[PDB]
Amino acid sequence: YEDKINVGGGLSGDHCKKFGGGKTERARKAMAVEDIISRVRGGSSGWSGG
Amino acid sequence: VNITSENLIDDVVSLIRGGTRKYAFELKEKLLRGTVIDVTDFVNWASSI
Repeated sequence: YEDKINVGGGLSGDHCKKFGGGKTERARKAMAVEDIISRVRGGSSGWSGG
Repeated sequence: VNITSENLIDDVVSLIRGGTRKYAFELKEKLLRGTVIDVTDFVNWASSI
């Protein structure tokens, strides 16, 4: 504003903020159990085992 | 930063005994990673033992 005497004024304001977050988790598991048993009382010296 | 490490471990063992040497070790060779077990070789091993 200026009248009989001059007066000067000036102001400025600016602010900026940016936040960020990122997370990712991955997991994988697997289990398999296979057992085979064979008992033969056949009566041959070789063929029973064969 | 980019670091990567990988480790592997393997242990294989086998044994056999009995019978004549020829048929027994024929069974041995055809069994070890052969993936195709035969009947005639096992009959030979049978007569051998």
